[PDB]
Amino acid sequence: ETLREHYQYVGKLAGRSTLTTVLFLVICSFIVLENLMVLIAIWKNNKFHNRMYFFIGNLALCDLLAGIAYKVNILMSGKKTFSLSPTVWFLREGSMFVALGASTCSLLAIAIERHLTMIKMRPYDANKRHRVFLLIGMCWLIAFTLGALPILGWNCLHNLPDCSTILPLYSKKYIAFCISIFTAILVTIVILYARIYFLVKSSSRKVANHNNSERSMALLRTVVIVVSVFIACWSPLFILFLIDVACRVQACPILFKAQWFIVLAVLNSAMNPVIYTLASKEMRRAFFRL
Amino acid sequence: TASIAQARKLVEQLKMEANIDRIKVSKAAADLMAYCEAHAKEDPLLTPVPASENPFREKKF
Amino acid sequence: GSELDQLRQEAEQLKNQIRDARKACADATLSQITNNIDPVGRIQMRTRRTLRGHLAKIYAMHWGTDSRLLVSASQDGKLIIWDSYTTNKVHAIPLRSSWVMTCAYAPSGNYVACGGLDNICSIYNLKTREGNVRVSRELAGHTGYLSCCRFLDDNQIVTSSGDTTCALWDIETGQQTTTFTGHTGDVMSLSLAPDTRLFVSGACDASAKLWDVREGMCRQTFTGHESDINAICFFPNGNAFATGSDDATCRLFDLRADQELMTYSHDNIICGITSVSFSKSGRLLLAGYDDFNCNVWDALKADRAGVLAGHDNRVSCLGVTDDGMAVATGSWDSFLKIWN
Amino acid sequence: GCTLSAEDKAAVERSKMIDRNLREDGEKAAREVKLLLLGAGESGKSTIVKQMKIGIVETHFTFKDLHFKMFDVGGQRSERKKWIHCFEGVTAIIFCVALSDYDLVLAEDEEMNRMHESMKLFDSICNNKWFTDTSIILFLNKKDLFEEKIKKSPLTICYPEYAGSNTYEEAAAYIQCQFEDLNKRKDTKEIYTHFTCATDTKNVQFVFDAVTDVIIKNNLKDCGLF
Amino acid sequence: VQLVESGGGLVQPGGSRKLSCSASGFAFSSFGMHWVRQAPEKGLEWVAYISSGSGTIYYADTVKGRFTISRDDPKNTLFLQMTSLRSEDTAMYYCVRSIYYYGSSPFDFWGQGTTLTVSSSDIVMTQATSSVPVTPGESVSISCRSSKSLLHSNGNTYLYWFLQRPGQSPQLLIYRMSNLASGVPDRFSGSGSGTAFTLTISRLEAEDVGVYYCMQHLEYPLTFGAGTKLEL
Ligand SMILES: CCCCCCCCCCCCC/C=C\[C@@H](O)[C@@H](N)COP(=O)(O)O
Ligand SMILES: CCCCCCCCCCCCCCCC(=O)O
Ligand SMILES: CCCCCCCCCCCCCCCC(=O)O
Ligand SMILES: CCCCCCCCCCCCCCCC(=O)O
Ligand SMILES: CCCCCCCCCCCCCCCC(=O)O
Repeated sequence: ETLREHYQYVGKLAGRSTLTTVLFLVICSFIVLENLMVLIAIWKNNKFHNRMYFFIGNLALCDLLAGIAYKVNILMSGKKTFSLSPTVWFLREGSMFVALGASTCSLLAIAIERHLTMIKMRPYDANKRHRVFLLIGMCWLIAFTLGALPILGWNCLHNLPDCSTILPLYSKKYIAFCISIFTAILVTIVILYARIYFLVKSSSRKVANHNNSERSMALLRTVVIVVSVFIACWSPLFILFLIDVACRVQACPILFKAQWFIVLAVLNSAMNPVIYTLASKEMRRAFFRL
Repeated sequence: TASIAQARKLVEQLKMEANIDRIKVSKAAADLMAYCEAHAKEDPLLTPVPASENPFREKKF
Repeated sequence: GSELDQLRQEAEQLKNQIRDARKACADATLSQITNNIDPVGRIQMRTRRTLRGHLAKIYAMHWGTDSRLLVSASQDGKLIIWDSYTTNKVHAIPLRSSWVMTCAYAPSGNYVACGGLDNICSIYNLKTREGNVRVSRELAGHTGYLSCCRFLDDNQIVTSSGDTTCALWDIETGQQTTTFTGHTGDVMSLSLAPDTRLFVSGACDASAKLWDVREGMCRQTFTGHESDINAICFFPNGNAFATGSDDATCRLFDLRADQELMTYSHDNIICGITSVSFSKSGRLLLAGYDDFNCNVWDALKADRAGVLAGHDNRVSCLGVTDDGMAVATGSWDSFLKIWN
Repeated sequence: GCTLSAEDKAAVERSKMIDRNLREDGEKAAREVKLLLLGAGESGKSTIVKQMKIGIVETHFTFKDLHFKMFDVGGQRSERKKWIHCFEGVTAIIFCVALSDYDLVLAEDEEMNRMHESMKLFDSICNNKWFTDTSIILFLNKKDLFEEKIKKSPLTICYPEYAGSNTYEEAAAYIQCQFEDLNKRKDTKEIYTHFTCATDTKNVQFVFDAVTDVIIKNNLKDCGLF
Repeated sequence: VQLVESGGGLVQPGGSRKLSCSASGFAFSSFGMHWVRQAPEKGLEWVAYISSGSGTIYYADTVKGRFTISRDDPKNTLFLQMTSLRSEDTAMYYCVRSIYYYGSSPFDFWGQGTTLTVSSSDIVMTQATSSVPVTPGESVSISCRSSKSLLHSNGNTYLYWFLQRPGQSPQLLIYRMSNLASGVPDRFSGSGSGTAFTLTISRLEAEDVGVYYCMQHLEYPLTFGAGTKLEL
């Protein structure tokens, strides 16, 4: 009865409407279908002479896993919670945490690869593959370690006050650490996307043509669109997490509507394969042909 | 003044090119037909050979 | 002048006499004679070995005399000797000039020749006491890019250049001993007879000429093409040859009878031919088309019997082993494939 | 290694050593800029070589930690279409044109002038099937003598449909527009025009700036960011 | 091409010594090296082998863990070091070069030799014949016998025939039991199958006197045969 007591102290047990679940299932099916389509479109072409294919496929696979995990979570989180043992709930939360970590680190890996590619003036490719595998392995390891950390001891089973409202058995320190990691990743991504347009414009200023100006404008528009899309959807969830860290018991009623903020990150995972695949000529032609 | 010299060279070449012997097309056609029939026994590309004596066969690895 | 007009008229009437003589002996066609043989079945080949290691377009290749080793030339400036049985590399020869268009392998296995777009043909010795590979003789004197080169023997070599000339060299002295002239366009390829006494060269003027090695004078001239002639090779018998040109049309000629025999073309093919080679028995004709694959033609029925589609770019070089056990095709994607 | 004999493992080791050497030597030539130099004859293509001087002629030099390799193939004296496909991976093409040749007549034909011969050769090179996405750098050589030649003889002989101020600035701009109008793509190929000066620093700087812009455009396309 | 060796001498049973060889006239960076030990008035046996690039190093089971072989490519010098020399470590040492590819002839140059004295399953090679008188001008046959089959799956027969003249370094004659060496006359010939192999000479002269050895290269360690001597 640890879940019953833990929910009661938090207040979720206090006071403990079907179209919302149907809509969530529909959007999850849309996300998983679109990501499967992106993955099969990538796998259709055998001309794997570019390093972008691996990163885009990894991002699509991570988003597919995130959609599947969210579907399982919404299926098993309706009214059976009091029946599952604490270990199964720990696994249920860990699956979502791993999925979101592996769907967030792929963008950072893509930014690293793009910055390293653009920073060095190489007329021709050197045909090296160490960086792609290293980045994929590192991001997967980080996501798995972050997901498996809380189940390995960081709980509040014996410490009633020291855990958050949204997750009744998860301490606030873990949420604060996740917020710090997320904000560091966001700052790094913003800096990486910012430090390319300046160089491109400075180089194009020396030889002034119409093509250079149009290319600079297109690059600026693409960078702004990508940065805004990434920031706008991931901001509210961690803002809510920060509020929860700064809130008290029963102090914040709006804290009980976290589903409408999780769905924002879910929609971000939905929209991720759209910009990264339908913003370049080669990718769009490959997708349309097959 | 060198145009006549080039013309003389060209016509002299045509003298030899028109003084060679020729045979019927059927006789030349038959010889190509006969050569293929006689040497078709030892053509690995035409008749596939068993893999036992194939030197370019691919093993498991 | 009057002399110019009378000499031009004389040349014209010889051409009419040549045409009349050639047409008089065209009693029958090869198609009628070979209409009774049974057509060969569909020819299926698979890649047994894949040879990788090149980082540029592959322009030439040549099988060894033992049907086990081969050499490849690419634009990156390297000459690699491949062991086809175990895929292992035996030698890697750097080149002074990164632009190469042709390569050759000596019949005795001791020397390798290379050149192209540098007016110089280089000879490399493979069997060296010091254990390395060193250049032995550089042949110069041409005024155009070399298109082909074949080893007559261990001491003589014949080359064709882009200045409408062909020459026979002597490796011991390094000086030309015979020069062949008469072509109007650039010579693109040559082939040697099995008895190494005569050879044929195709040029850009849509004409082929038969030369005499010993005499050093032209013998016969063959026409019929409508564009540049890219490839030529003798029949295994030695009394016929096949030409591949840029109009999407292959043709088969004859030496004793100066008339055309077969045309190999299709309405669905509008792409040129880069390489032409026969089989051991002379029944299968392999033509390397520049539309990303290769085709197999039956020399006696002029019917397609197989397509080799395993390359992602233009196919430029094609070779067949002496025993006819396998074929090797190279392409612009820097990949060599052995088919069997 | 389970089946290979003692004399086969060493052969495999030798092959691995050859593979390692090829990879090491193949990554050193992927950071060098390749340029093709073309001209219409006595257009100053031999002076531009001496300005940046350190069958086919190969010139190699360095500038700002970047290695340039320029190929001269103007002495081939053969068919152009039979070997032009070899220079398909060049970063850019350098073109030399003399704008002071608008009054000289060709030796082969009195009516034909050297200026139109340069114009038609530029059109053929720019609209080639192998250079759809290859940038072209155009140099206008011998601009000093153009000023003195434009006052005694007007440029109406070369262009009978031109009515300008008969000054150096207007004449030079009109010539530049005529050569730039020959481009038929205007979307995938960019043409850089420059007037050669007495000093050599400006000419090398312009080439360095042009190739840097070309490299970044290729880099943006490769990474899918544009 | 030549090999110069130095470092031999007289040492006490307790002590260490190193031997050095200098290569010239060829590409030392692409040639494998072998060490051969020849006991006085007895046969000779293989010691150690180093590959091209210091990839694989092989040692004899007799002195495994006691000898150290190192290679120096920039200076074209190969080093061998012995830690504790026992009584049975007195012999004459040779250095042999060998390159391995398709069609190559390993064990071509045997160097000169150095002397070292100290103060006081596997395929075996046997040769029943020890000494046979012979008159020049008649055919001579020498037989060697093994304990296994040297015929590999690929068809090769890793057996080598070489001759040692009195007071001279051994010179290779036949490699792979069929192929003739370079610089030797056509009189020498080799033929064998399975376990028994034979070396045949058509015409005999005064320069053919020496000691014949048969070697196997199927797998390490390399074992030589008993010395067979010919008397004029
Ligand atoms: C590196 C930073 C990556 C950070 C990733 C953080 C991702 C956050 C998503 C985690 C939120 C998952 C929570 C999922 C469902 C909960 O609402 C249910 N457990 C509660 O329902 P109930 O028990 O009432 O039914
Ligand atoms: C999600 C984590 C990704 C990895 C974070 C660390 C970055 C490692 C890769 C870049 C390090 C610097 C490499 C410099 C040399 C090179 O360009 O190969
Ligand atoms: C918590 C904030 C972290 C911020 C990390 C910013 C990393 C990107 C900016 C520095 C990149 C340096 C790359 C090598 C130097 C160069 O650009 O030539
Ligand atoms: C993902 C967990 C750690 C939080 C972020 C750490 C800093 C960003 C990752 C390493 C960036 C390295 C510097 C920029 C890229 C480069 O030039 O190599
Ligand atoms: C994120 C969802 C909406 C996406 C589209 C929003 C409107 C885009 C307006 C900018 C168009 C110019 C850039 C087009 C793409 C390109 O040139 O690669």
